[PDB]
Amino acid sequence: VYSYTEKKRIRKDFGKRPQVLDVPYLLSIQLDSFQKFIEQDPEGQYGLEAAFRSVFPIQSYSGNSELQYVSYRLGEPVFDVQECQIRGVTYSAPLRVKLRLVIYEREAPEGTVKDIKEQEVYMGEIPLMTDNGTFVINGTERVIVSQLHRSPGVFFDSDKGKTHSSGKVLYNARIIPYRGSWLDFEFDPKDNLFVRIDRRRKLPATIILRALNYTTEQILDLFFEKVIFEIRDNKLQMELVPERLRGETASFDIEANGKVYVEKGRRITARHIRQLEKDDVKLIEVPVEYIAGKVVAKDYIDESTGELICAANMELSLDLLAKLSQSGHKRIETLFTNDLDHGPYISETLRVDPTNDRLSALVEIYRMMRPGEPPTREAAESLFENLFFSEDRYDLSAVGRMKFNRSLLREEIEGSGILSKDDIIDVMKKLIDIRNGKGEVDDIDHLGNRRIRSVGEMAENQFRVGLVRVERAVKERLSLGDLDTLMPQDMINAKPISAAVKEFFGSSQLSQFMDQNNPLSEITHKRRISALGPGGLTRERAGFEVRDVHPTHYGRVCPIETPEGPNIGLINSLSVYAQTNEYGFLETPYRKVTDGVVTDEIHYLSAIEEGNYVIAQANSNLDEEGHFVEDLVTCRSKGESSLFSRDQVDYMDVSTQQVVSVGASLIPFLEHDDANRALMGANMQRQAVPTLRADKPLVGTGMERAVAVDSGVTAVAKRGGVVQYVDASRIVIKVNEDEMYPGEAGIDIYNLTKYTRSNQNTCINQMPCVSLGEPVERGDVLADGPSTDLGELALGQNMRVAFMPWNGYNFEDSILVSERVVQEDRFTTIHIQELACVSRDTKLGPEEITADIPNVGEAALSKLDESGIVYIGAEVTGGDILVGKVTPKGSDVKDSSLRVPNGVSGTVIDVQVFTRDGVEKDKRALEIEEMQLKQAKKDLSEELQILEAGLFSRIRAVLVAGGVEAEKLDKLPRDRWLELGLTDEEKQNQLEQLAEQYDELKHEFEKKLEAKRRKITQGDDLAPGVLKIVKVYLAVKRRIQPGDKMAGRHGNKGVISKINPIEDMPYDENGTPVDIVLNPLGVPSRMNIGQILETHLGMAAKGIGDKINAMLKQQQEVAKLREFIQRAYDLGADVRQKVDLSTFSDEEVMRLAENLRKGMPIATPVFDGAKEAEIKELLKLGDLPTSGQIRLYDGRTGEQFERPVTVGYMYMLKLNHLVDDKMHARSTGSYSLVTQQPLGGKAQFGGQRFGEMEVWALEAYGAAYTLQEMLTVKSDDVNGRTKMYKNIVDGNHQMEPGMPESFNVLLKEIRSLGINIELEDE
Amino acid sequence: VPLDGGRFATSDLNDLYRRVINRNNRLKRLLDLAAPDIIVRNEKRMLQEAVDALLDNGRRGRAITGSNKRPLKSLADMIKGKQGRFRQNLLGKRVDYSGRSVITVGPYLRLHQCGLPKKMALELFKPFIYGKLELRGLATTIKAAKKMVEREEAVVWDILDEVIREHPVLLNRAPTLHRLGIQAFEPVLIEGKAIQLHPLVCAAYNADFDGDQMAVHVPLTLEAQLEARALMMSTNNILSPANGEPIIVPSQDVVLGLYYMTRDCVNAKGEGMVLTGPKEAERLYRSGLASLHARVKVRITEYEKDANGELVAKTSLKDTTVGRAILWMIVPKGLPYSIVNQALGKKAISKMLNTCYRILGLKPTVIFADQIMYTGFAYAARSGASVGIDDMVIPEKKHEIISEAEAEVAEIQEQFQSGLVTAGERYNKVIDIWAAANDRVSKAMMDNLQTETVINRDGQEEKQVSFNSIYMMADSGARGSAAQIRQLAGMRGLMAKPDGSIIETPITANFREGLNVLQYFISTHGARKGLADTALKTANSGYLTRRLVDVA
DNA sequence: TCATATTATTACGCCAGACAGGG
DNA sequence: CCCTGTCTGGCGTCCTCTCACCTATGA
RNA sequence: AGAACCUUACCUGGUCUUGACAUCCACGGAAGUUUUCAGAGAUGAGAAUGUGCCUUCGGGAACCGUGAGACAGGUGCUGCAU
Repeated sequence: VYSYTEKKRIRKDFGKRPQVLDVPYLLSIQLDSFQKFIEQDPEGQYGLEAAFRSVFPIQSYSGNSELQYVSYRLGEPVFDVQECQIRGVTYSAPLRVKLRLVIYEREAPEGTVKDIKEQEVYMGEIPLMTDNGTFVINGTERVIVSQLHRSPGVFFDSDKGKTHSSGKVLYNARIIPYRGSWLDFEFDPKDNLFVRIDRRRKLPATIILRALNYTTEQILDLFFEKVIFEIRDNKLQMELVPERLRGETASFDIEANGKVYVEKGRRITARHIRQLEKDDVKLIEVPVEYIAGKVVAKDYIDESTGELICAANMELSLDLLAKLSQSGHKRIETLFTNDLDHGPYISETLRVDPTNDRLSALVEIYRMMRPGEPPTREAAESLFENLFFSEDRYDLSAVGRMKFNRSLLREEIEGSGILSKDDIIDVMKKLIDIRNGKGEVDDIDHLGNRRIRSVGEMAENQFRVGLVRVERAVKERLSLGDLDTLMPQDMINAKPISAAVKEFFGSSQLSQFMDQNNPLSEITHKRRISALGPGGLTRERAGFEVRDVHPTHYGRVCPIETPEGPNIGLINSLSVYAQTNEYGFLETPYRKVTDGVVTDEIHYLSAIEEGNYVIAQANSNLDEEGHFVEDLVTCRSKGESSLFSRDQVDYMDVSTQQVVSVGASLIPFLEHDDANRALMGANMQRQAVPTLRADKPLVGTGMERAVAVDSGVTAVAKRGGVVQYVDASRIVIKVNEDEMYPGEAGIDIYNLTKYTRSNQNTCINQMPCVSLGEPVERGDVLADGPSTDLGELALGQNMRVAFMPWNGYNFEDSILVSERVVQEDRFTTIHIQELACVSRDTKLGPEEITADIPNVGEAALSKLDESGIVYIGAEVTGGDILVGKVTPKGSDVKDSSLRVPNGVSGTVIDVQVFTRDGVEKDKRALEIEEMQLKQAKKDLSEELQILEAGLFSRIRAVLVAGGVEAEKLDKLPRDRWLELGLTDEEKQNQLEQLAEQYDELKHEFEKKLEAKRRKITQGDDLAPGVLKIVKVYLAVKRRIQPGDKMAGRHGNKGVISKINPIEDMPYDENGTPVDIVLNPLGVPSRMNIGQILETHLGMAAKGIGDKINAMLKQQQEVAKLREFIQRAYDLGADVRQKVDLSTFSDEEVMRLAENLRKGMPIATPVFDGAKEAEIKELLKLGDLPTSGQIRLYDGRTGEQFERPVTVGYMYMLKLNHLVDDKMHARSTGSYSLVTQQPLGGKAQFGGQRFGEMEVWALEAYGAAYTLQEMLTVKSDDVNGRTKMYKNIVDGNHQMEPGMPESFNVLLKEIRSLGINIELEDE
Repeated sequence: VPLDGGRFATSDLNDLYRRVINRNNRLKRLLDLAAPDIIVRNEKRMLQEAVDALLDNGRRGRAITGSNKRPLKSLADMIKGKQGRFRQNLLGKRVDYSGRSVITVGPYLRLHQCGLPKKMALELFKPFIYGKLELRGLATTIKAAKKMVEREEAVVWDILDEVIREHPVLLNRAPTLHRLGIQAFEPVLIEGKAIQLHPLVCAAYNADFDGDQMAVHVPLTLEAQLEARALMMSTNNILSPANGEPIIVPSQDVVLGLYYMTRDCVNAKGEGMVLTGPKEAERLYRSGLASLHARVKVRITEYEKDANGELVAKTSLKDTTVGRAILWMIVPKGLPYSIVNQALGKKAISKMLNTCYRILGLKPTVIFADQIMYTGFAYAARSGASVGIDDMVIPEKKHEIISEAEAEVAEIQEQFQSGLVTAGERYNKVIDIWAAANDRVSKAMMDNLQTETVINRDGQEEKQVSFNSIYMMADSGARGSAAQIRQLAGMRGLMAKPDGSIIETPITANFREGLNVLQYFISTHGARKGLADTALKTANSGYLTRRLVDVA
C-alpha cells in the first residue's frame, strides 16, 4: 500500500537488506532540547523549574522575609513569526512568573508570617523556537549549534613523552566540575604528588589532605600498608606476608622453622612465595641492616621521660633503633615502599610539605588562592569549605557524578553534587594505582568521555546566570525593604535576565546565522556538533588528535562530512540514526542479538557501552531467519574490527546508512567514491542554489524524502482529507471525519510563502503540487518548497553528460556546456536583494524623501512617483534611483538617495515602509488604510458565510430526526431556517447545537472584525530612533555564463568554460546532442569512481524513461504500459520494493507513467546500493548498449569519435559561487581615513591587496619600476597619484614617485613613543 | 569617524590618551591640595600604569579593556604583529588599477596573451580611455568623457581596443609562492566575466579551474610596461628558477592526445603502406583511408645542424606510424626525428621541449609549445578517450589470492590458539602476508591492464600494450600512477589507524567492487589524517618561506 | 545631560632565554 | 661554582567573500 | 458660414433670488413615467406608479425637494495690464 503522493512517482528502490528501524525525525536534537527547556515538568528536572528551584525561596540574612515561588508561564507572542521577520523584532515570549512574598515577624523560623502578597510578575522575554528548529533573533533567522565538550568527572591523563626531556612519564588527574573550581593532581619527575587548583601555583598535594583534618598518621594509614617489627628475643623480628617479596633481591638470609628457605643473592620467585605460604612463614629474624633504611608509620614517645622518640614519616638508623628499643614500644610499624609496585610517593610528598597541622595547611592554601590580602582563620576556612563542599559554587552535575563514580569503579551512579573527603582521596588513590601499573589512562577523543551541550542546556545556564544576579538584587532590596509599601517589582527587575539571555542568543560563538540556501543545508546546519565555543578548544591552536576520527565515531558522528580548511574535524556533523543520551552522550541504535537469531528489537548504546559488547556489521548475509549464513562474521570488539564466530555476538548494526550523516548519505554510490571526494561532495552539496525548475534526481538514495519533509520547507498536511483549492492565496483542505474534531467543524488553510528572501539571497518559494479535489493523507506533502519536486529533494538538475576531452575547453576541471542548457533556463536561478534606505537626522535638520532630486536632471524622477520612492516592478539596473532621500543644507543640497548598486539589475518585487509616523504626501498612507480596512471585514464575513453555507447544509442534513419536511424547511432564506420540536427518544439537539455555532460565529466575527479595523487603523508598527525606514526588494535573475561553478555529488568541481551552440555538441547516432561534457582525466587521479556508476545508472533510468515516453506518446492502451512498468519494477535480484501494480485502478498506472516519462527514478542506497550486474541488466531492459558507452559523432566535423565514449545522466548542481558576484575592477575611487591606501572589498569599491609574497615575487624578477609604482603611485602617495592621473590623461606615462604616506604614518607612530626617528642628509 | 548611525566609533588610542590626561589632571590637583603621601603614591602609580598601558599595553599585568572584555590596542600594537604597519601597510599595500575574477580556460590563446573581460577592461583602463578620447577631439572636458564611458557608447570600444593592444597586464594567483606566480600577458578582450588563462601557464600558477580566482594589475608607467614585456612576460618564463626544468610542460589533456596519437597497433587501416611525406600522412588520416596509429614507412626530411650554425638536410625513410609523421609536421627544423619516434608520455614530451630549448633557442620553443598544445587538444578531442566501468579490469586471480591469504591467516591464528608463536611475531607475519598478497594482486591487475589487448594481424595472434582508457591515462603520465590505478582495480592495501600502527585486516575490496561499512571507516581514518596534515602543514610552509626571504 | 574612571577563568607546543638551587 | 629544573616570552599561511554587533551611570 | 420665435447680447412688461449652470453637507422623498385648471407664458395648485446595487440596521451611490451659507453667474469695464 502507498499514500497518494507516493503513488505519483514511486522510485525504483534497490537495496537487499530489509530496514528494521525507520529514520528518526532529523531535527530532534534542537526540538527535544528546547522542549526540555520550556516545559512545565514537575519533579524539577530538567528545565526552567530547575533554575527556579535552585534560586528560590530567597531569604535574606535574617531579614524576616522570604520570597518564594509558585509557578511560571509563557504568554502568547505578540508577533507571529512572519511579521516578526518582516518587522525586525525577536521572536520571543513573555515569561510570567508567579511570586509569593511572605514577610515574617521577629523570631519566626517556625512562626506564621505577618503578611503575604503575590503577583504574576514579568521577568525578561525568552526567544521561542520556530517549529523548524530556528530562532528569529533580530529579524534574521539564527541557529544554536550543539557543542561537544569534555564531560564533568575525573580524567586520568598521561602526557607521556614531551616533558622532562628524559622519557619519564607523568600522570595527572583532572576533576572537571560542571560549575565551579578545577582540581588537578599531578606527578613531577622527582616522583612527588602535587595539587593545583584552577591552573594556579603548584602545591604539594598532601596539604589538601592536611586541609581535610587528616593528621600524618591517618594519611599514612590510607596510602600505605604496615609491616610489623616485633621486639623479641633478638634482632627485632618481622612479620612477613610473602606477597611483599615479589620481584626483589634477597639481601639477607631467609630462614625459619630451623630451615634455610632462600639464601642471599637470588631474587625471590613466586615458587619461593608458594614455599613460604605452604611452610606458613610469617615471623623471621632480620639483620640490623634491614631496618636501617625503612620509614616509621606512626608516632612513638618515650614513656618515662615523656618526650618524642620519632615523628611519623621518619627514616630509621641504628641509633634511632637504640632510642626506640630501650624505651618500651615493642611494635614498630614501617611503610612498605615497594620499588616495583607500591611506591613511596605520598611519603616523599610529606617530606616536601612545609606544613604540619590543619591551620597552616589552610593558610598556605589561602595564600595560594587569593594572594596579598592576609590569611585569617575565618577567611581561609570559609574559602576552603566553599571551594568544593558547598552547593553554591561547586556542583558536579548528574553527568559528573556518574562519570566520577564510573571512573572509580563505584557501584552507585547517583549521589550528591559536591565532593567530599573520600572522593578526593579516591582520585589520589586511583592516580597512584595508575602510576604503580594497575588501571590505565583515559583518552579524550573517546565519545563516552565527551558530552553534548544543546540549546536547552546552554540557554538554561545563561538563565541561571541571570537568576543569580536577580537574587543578589532581591537580597539587596529586601534588607533595605520597608513593609508594607512595596510589591514584588520594586525588588525584582526584568533587566538582567533579558540582558543575559539576549547576550547569548545574539552574540555567542554558537548562536550563528543559518546557512539557508537549500533544504539540505538548513537540515544539516541544525544537526551540527561543534567542538568550539565557550569552554571548548579553539581553531588556531589544537591540534592533531582532536581533528582526527576515533573508533567511537561509528554511528554517532559522520566520518566524512566535516569542512575542509582551518577547522576540520571540529565542526563534525551528527549521524543519521544517532539520538542523544539522557546524560547528553551520543547513543546509536543496535539490534539486540540473543542467540543465532538476530532479533528485530533495537537497543541504544553509547561508546562506554559499545566497548564491552561485540557488535556486528550492517551487511552480513542472513537469510529468512536472522541466522548469520556464515559461521564467522566481521564485528568489532573494543574499537578493533576483527573476525568473530557465528554465535558470540550481542548486537548488530541497525541499517547500513547509520555511519554517515544526512549530507553525505544523499550521495549515491558513496561506497565507490574515495573518502576525500565524498567529503568535498557533501560540503559542496550543502552549497547549491535552488533552480527555477526543480528536477528529481534520477539516481538518488531514497533519503531525499525524509530530508525534504523533515526540514520544514514543504507544507506537509496536518490532517488528511480532500481539498477545496482556492490556492491563489492558500491551499484549503477539507478534513475527513475520523481525523476531525467534534466541535470546531474545521478545514485546514495552508499559507504558501511566495517569493521572498532567504538568508543567502536565494529565493524560497512554495508551489502547490496537488490539484483540486484530490485526496491527501496525514503526513503527506502539499506544497513543494525550494529545491523539492513532489516531496523529494531536487538540489540540482540531471543532464546528459559525455566523458571525453573536447578541444581543450574542459582542461583541468572545467566543464563544457551546450546551449540547450542555457536556452531552457534549467539553471536560471532567482536571487533577491533587500536594500534599506533611511533618512536619519544626523545634523543640520532631518533628511527628506522627495523626488525633487537636485543638480541631476530628468534622470532622477523616473522609476518613482510624484512624492518620491521607486514605483514597484520595473526593469531597474545599476545607477538607477529607488528612494529619493536627500536634505537641503547638508545651493548646498546633495544626493544620498539610495540607488541601485553597480552591476545589478532586477525587478522591485516588494516595498516595505513602517517609516517615521508621517510618510504620506497628502494621502497614499491613509489611501491604502481604507483598502485594508474594507479587506478585513470582507474575508471576515466571507469565512463566516463559507462556514454558514456548510452549516446551513449541515442543519438540513441533520434536519431529518426533528423535521425532514423538505417543503416545510425552505421558509426564511437569510433570516431563520429550523423551527421544529423533538422531545426525547434520540438526542437531536444538533439543531440547537449548530444554532449556537452560527450565533457565536456572527457574534465573534463582529469582535474579530472589531479588532481588525483597530489593528488596521494605525500609523505603522516598528521601534523608535530610526525615522525613514524604506526597504526595497530587488530580484535579479541570473542565468549561467562562462565562469560560474557547477558540481556533481561526488566532488567533481568545475568552472563552466565554454557555452557552446547546439550544433557543435557531440551527438550520438540517434541525433540528440549531449548536454554537458566533463573530463575523464579527473577520474583516475581523484578516485571518485562513483560518478561513473551514477552516469551509467542514470543513462539506464532515462532509457526506461524514453521507452515509457515512446509507449505513452505513440499511445498504447494501458495493458502494455502496466506490463512494462511491472518489468521495470521487478528487475533483478532480491529487493524490497517489488510493487503491487495491479491495484492501481487503471488510472494510477497512467498518472505514474505521466510522471515517469522524463526518466524512471532509481534509489541506490548508501552502502547497500545497486551492484554492477543490475546496472547492466537495467541497461538491457532499456534498449541501450550494455557497456554504458555509445559511439558519438562530432558536431564540428560530422565524423565519428574513435573508441566509444561514455554518455549518461549525472545530477549536476549549481553552487552559489556565481561569477558576477566575484568580478571586480578598480581604477580610482575612495580610500580609507587613517591610511592613504585604497579600501578593501567589493561592496566597498576597492582594489586588490598586493601582499607580501607578490612583493617578493617582483623582487625575484628585476621589476624595480613595476614595484615602485605598485607601492607608491598606485597605492599610497597622494601627490604621486594625482600627478600620475593627470600625466596619464595628458598622454605621458611617467611617475613622479615621492614618499608613501603610510611610512610617514609609521614615523609618527614610532615618534609618538619616546623614539626619535629621523631622515638624514640630502 | 562615526559609523552608519548617530554615534562615534572611537579608537582605542583615544581611550588611552584620555585616561592619561584624566589621571595627570588629578595628580596636578592633588599636588596643589597637598594630599598625604599614600594618596599621591597611588595617584602617581596609577599614572605610571596608565602611561605604561598607553605605550605597550599588556606587557604589564592583565591588559586594560573597554568593550567588552577584549583589551584595547595601543601604539606598540599599532607597530608590531601581523597587522601592524610593516606587514600590513608598508610591505603589502592595497592597489588601484587592479581587478579580480574567476578564471577559465580559453585554449585558443597563444602563450603570451590572456583573455580579459570587456567590463574589467573598461574599468581598469579608465584614464587611458580618457586620454585617448581627449586626443581625438570627440569631447572637451573630463566630465564629458566620464559620462561617455558611464553610458558606454558605441565609440569607446574602438578606443579600448586601441589602448589594450601592446599593453601587458600582470596576472597573479592569490597564493603566490615563487616568481612564476606573477606573469605578464597581453589582453585579448572577452565577451564574458571570467579571465581566460592559457592552459600551459596553469602548471606554473598551480591553478586548476575548480573555482580559482586571479588578480590583474596594470603597469601604469612606461618603464613598467617595458618590465612586463621584457622580464615578466609569459614567454620569458619557460624554465623554473629552482632548477633547469621547463615549467611550460604540457600538463594533462595534451599528453593524452599525444600518447594516443604517437602510438601503434599491430593491425589498422593502412598497415605497412608507404607514404611520400608527412603531408599525405595527414591527408590519409583525414580522408578516412588509414588510422592514426598504423605502422608505415614514410619519407621524412630531418634537418641536422651538424655544421657551425648551418642546417644540413637529410631525408630518409623511417619505419614509423601515421601519427608520428603528423606530429613531425609541427616539430621545428633542427630536432631529429627520433624525438617523436617513441610513444611520447609526459617525461618524453618534457625532454622534447627541453631539447628544443637547448638547441633552437627561445622563439621556436615558444611557437612549438603552442603547436604542441594545439595538436594535443585536437587529437585528444578526436580520440574520444572516455572512462567506463568496464575499463577497470578486475583480475581473475584476485579471489584465489585473497583465499590463499585467508588460509595463511587461518594457519597463523590456529598457531595462536595453541600458543606456539608470540603476539608481535603474529602481527608481523600477518602484515607480511598481506603485503605479499597486495603485491601479487597489483601484479595480476598490472599484467591484465598493460597487455590485455591481443589482436591478430594476418594470422595467429600477437600481443601488444593495451589501449585501455585508464591504462593510457596511467602510462601517459597525464593523471594517475601505479597506486591509484591499483586502488581502482586491485585491493587498496592495509590502511592505518591514527595510532600510527597498521591494521592487521586490510581493505580487500577496491572501488569497482563496493566497500562495505567498516572498510570505508578505516579509509576515512587514513584520509582525514591527510586532510588535517595539509591544512596544518601549509602554515609552516608559508612561515618557512617568510623566514627564508627575510634572511636573504 | 555631563563628567566618573575599571572587576567575578582554566583545555597549545615548541623553543630559546634568563634564574635560583645544589654537589 | 657548573649543571639544572623551572618559569617567562614569543613565534605559529597567504589572497578573497557573506552576515551580524557594538559602556553604564542619572540627580 | 444665414436676426420671424430661437439666435440675442437690446427695449417693454410679468416673474426668480445659493439661483438656469457646478461642488459641499443637513435632512424630506427612489429617480422618472403619465395626465388636470388658471396664466401671454414663466409658473402655481391636482390624480397614477416605483423602493435597484447593501446593512454588530447612527444608513448609503445615482435623481428630485427645502434652508443655511461657502459660492455660482456676468456677451459688465480696461485689447493703453495680458
